[PDB]
Amino acid sequence: STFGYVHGVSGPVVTACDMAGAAMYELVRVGHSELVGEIIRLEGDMATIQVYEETSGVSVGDPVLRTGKPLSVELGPGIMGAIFDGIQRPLSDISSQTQSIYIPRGVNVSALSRDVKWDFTPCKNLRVGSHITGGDIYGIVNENSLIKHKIMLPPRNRGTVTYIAPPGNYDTSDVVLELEFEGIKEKFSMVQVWPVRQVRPVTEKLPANHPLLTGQRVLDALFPCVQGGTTAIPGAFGCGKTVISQSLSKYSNSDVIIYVGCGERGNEMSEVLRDFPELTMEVDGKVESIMKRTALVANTSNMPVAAREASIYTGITLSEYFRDMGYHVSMMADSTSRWAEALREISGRLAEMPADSGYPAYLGARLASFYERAGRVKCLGNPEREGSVSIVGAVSPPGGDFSDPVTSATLGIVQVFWGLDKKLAQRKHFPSVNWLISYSKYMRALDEYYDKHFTEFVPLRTKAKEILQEEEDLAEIVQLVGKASLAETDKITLEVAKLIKDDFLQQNGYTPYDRFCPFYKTVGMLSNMIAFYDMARRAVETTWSIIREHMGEILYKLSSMKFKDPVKDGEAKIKADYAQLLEDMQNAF
Amino acid sequence: QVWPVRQVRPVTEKLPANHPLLTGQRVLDALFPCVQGGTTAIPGAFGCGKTVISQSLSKYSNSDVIIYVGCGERGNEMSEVLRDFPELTMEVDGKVESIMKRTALVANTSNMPVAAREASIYTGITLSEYFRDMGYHVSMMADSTSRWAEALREISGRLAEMPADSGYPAYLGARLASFYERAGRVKCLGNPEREGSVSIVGAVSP
Amino acid sequence: SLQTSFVTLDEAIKITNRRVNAIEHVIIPRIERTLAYIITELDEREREE
Amino acid sequence: NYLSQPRLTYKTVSGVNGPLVILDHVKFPRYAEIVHLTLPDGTKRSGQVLEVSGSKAVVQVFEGTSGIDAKKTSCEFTGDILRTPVSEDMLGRVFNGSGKPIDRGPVVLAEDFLDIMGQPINPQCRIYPEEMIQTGISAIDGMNSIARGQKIPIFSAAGLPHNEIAAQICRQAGLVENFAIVFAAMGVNMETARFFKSDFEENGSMDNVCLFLNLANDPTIERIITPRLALTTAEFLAYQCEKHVLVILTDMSSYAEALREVSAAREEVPGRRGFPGYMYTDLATIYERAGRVEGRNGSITQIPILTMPNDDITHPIPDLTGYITEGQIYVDRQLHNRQIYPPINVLPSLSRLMKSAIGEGMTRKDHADVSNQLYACYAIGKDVQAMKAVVGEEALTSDDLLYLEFLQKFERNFIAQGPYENRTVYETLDIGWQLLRIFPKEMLKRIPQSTLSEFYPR
Ligand SMILES: Nc1ncnc2c1ncn2[C@@H]1O[C@H](COP(=O)(O)OP(=O)(O)O)[C@@H](O)[C@H]1O
Ligand SMILES: [Mg+2]
Repeated sequence: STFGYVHGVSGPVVTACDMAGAAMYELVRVGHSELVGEIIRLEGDMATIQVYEETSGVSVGDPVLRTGKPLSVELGPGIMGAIFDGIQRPLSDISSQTQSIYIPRGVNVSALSRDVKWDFTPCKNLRVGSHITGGDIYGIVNENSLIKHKIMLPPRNRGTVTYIAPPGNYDTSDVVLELEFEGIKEKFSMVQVWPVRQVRPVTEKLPANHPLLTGQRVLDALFPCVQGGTTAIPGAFGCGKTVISQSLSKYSNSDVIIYVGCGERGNEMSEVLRDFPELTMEVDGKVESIMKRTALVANTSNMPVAAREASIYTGITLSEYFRDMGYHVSMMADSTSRWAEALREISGRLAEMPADSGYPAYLGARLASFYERAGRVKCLGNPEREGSVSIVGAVSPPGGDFSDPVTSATLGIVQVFWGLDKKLAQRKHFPSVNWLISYSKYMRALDEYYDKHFTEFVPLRTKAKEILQEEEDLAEIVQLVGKASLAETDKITLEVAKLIKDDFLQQNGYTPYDRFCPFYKTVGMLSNMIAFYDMARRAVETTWSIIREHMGEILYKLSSMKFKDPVKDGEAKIKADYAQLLEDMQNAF
Repeated sequence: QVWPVRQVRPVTEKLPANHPLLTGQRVLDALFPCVQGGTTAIPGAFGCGKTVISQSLSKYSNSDVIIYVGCGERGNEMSEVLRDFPELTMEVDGKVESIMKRTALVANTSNMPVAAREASIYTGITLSEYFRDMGYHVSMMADSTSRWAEALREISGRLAEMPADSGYPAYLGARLASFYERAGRVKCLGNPEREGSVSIVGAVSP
Repeated sequence: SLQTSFVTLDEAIKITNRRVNAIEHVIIPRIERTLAYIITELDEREREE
Repeated sequence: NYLSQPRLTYKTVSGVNGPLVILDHVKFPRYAEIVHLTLPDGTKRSGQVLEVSGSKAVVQVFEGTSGIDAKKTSCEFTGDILRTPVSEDMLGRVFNGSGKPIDRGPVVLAEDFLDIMGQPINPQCRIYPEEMIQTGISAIDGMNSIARGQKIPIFSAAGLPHNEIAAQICRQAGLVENFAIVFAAMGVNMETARFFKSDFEENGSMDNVCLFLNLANDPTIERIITPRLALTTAEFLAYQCEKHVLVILTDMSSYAEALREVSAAREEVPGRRGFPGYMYTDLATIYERAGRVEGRNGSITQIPILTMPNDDITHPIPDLTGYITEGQIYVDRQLHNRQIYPPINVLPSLSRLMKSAIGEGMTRKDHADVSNQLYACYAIGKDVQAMKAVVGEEALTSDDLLYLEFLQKFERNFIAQGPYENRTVYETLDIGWQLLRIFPKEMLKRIPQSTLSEFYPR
């Protein structure tokens, strides 16, 4: 059969009858306006469905149109620069088709429009008669100037090519590839439909070795992240969250970005949806907009609670489809604390047992089964590509306390934590990443890259970490007894720590010279500031005063280092100027 | 003779307890003394020594017989009992004989079935009331009466009974009352006119 | 007049810096983990209901 | 002896909700019986019958009910309970949570089929563990020494190096002729699986290591049968092939969190913090499967790693573990920020079988007394350190400055040893006696005057 009838609605939940061949967690369309809901129980012929939309005016006997699939995304061209909700309805098309400001509760508008034409070209290896496995790229759609949309096979099916398309412009409904198999020949277009709860298959997990060049100086040096890794940041009101989310989209080596705003707010999501279309990317030629490589999943809390719980799985499935092409995806879940409040309402409506602070029993397992979808892996398919997914999930704990069933379960799964602080924003220290509470566990896998490319960076930062760790025990005694009892060895390492927090860590994002500090500038700005430290370690073992008053101009040359603009200043000049500062310190001592 | 475990043994008349139970420990005999015919509870967390007080009371006390009931505890604890007991003797009439000749064990470990934790408590008190009626001074050590209470909770969860506080059944305090009340120094039935005693020292594991 | 007020001042500083550190380390960490016990025990009375 | 009748194959599903599938018209259903679902889209899933009632059978599936029809799915009743093909050739191979090989290998050739639930050992024929395993860690082999047949967890937290000291006690596991290590990983990451796999191949130990790794993305009802599989091969090696087995059940908090979701789906009675009322008996069915028996020369030792939530020893994961096992090993967060590599806070650590495994014939005479004094000098000096932060650094008794001299020399010299150093027990007791030299001879109350005269002047 194909139709069911309603037989009773008691709120969001509909106990639809006459549905015998219905599967569990399969999406249906309830009512005359076709409200979307999923089958959540199945008692014989009746199927108990909870509706995503608002049931109001749904009669007994309305048709329940079965689809036959779980909650799934449409993967194909027309996705870059598009804004979806958590269940992938196009917000930029709903506001254009209907000419209104509301979501009309019955829109089964397709996520990818079937009216635009895409310039398709085949892989030029595939002929009529070739055997093809799942994951093989059989075409490339030049979607933008930046992104080449490699049309791939679905991982499910397999067969032999009997009809390939000629090079030309097609819709997303035109048949492009046709595959003979044992029983029946299958034909399918450029769009593939993959369930969002199902992990994408892949050949082999690889270890993560290459770092993410985020652009900031404290994050690329002291607490480094790898592409293929999982991080976490505190999601407070204002510490630094707007510039960590936007410098990682402008100034990173990641090929595509997916930004998942997951039930955020009314005006805090309208701020994001109007600031990301007006960002600018500096590619090797001319300037470009960031929305040629960025997709957004936008959810306010007026939206359905199951379109807020499945926003994370929509975002990670778009991040995994662009991983399998060979790109290096970076995904930022804007809030995972507002996602776990969408689990508590889903489980609280099903009368599930609360585990801890109201959250359900499967909270720590659903967070682990999402963060373990991130990693640099070797993709499927005979073209022999590799991809990556990096996940930056922000956590907004109640009251800023790190003891919570979501926050303490995030810190046990993520490896990197960039601890943003409220107090460093009140002292105008930008970016406000704290160094004591932060950590990074990818350092042991990043030495093999650092010994082949920079080779004087690994012992450089461990000296910079023990200086600032020494400063916190020195800060309690400067008000206790004072600097009058402070040692000649300890008063110098306090004075280079103030040089560290002013020159290396503090980085103004609106100045045109420090918007993107590359790692050649980053290794230079610390190698001339740690070499200043240990030559000041033997200068007290031979006077603290005469090194501060006579080298005050050398104190200025380190305090105008961050100014050595690398956009308009060559790399080899900056290396040349940094070597000249190294000789001035070795000659003055 | 065959006797049901949930039926209290008949007896002539109950007597007040006068003689103390000398456990051998110094804080136990001096500050907080227990009599033979008395009820005693030893709560405490793991690592406190709930068993070591029970092993030191089954080896060196002034009780005639000893019945040790391991109700849902470690298997190696019931295996160390029958190792160092026959090499430990006691002297009553100029002769020495091992303390395993006055000890009976009822061993139902936590690996064993669940509902048999209840049957191991009622067996160990019925053997304790049997040697009571000969005129001996029995002392019974229930190793955990908190694993018996977790056996009642899991059976009541399958019967869909309404719980009391913290999931235990509403009849929890009535099963514990009908177990500790079977202790006491008491004048036995029969014509030779003897007197017996049962001391219950049940360790709770909160 | 400045010697007898000096040695009686650091006699009244050690009785104040100990009373401050008796509150920050003994009294407040006993209350803030008493209040942590009320919330975990009031969550269990809600699940039993 | 063997099943010969054909298998009934029902298409009579009549209810499915959560992870539970309810079949009807089942002819004589059996409790704890294994079924084999085949989905309408062709994939296979296994199940276990959890409650029968007349002609119905409430089976829970191991992979989740996502996609299970009410008309098209077909359920085949294997007429027996869950048995696994066990062999001597399951030693050197890796497996997933359910039963299957991962290292591109074939299936097991089944020397026999053992029930994964086991059957409890008779406590009369179970002998006490006596032979102390020298594991090369000074916080273990000094004060918390394990025996051969002892269950002893590693009480850890999140982020602390409990995986690293798990691989450290695998290499240095010997007596004071190697251990056949069985490793069960449940709810672990990808890097944690690769950290244990590439360490067992680094030291050449993967000729006698059977890895049972179940990742975090694997289904959460396969985490229930993962320690039952890794302990039914460990009983095959130890109680039938006479082998000395070291079982490590890492992340036992991921087992019991996967036990809470199954019981909350069945609407069982909850204990503390949502965990079921049978959590003590379900943990003890995999903890008490250890020790050695009288008729055999093999043994099985369990070291189950668990991470306590919020560094709390009163959570139901480490509290109910202390009641079943025989003492714990407590790594600390405060000793990890000071970059001590084994951060083993010895104060809430314990070894209940260390008294029988040390002594004159076992290690030497002074072992039982120096460990009681190293424990008391550590406990007093932490009470002194909690006193000097309130009173001051100068208003202390001069005897209370030796307890600050002890602790700063205790944590850096005794317990801190490095990731590849394996101190013997005679190395440890000569390091532990040096720290008692800074105290007078009559301030060591736990050590009598007899063995003080033989060891303290040195
Ligand atoms: N008198 C004692 N002297 C030294 N150690 C003791 C003494 N009494 C108890 N202990 C220690 O306390 C531990 C407690 O054992 P046990 O009673 O089994 O713990 P539990 O209370 O959980 O049952 C013993 O293994 C032993 O190491
Ligand atoms: Mg005990």
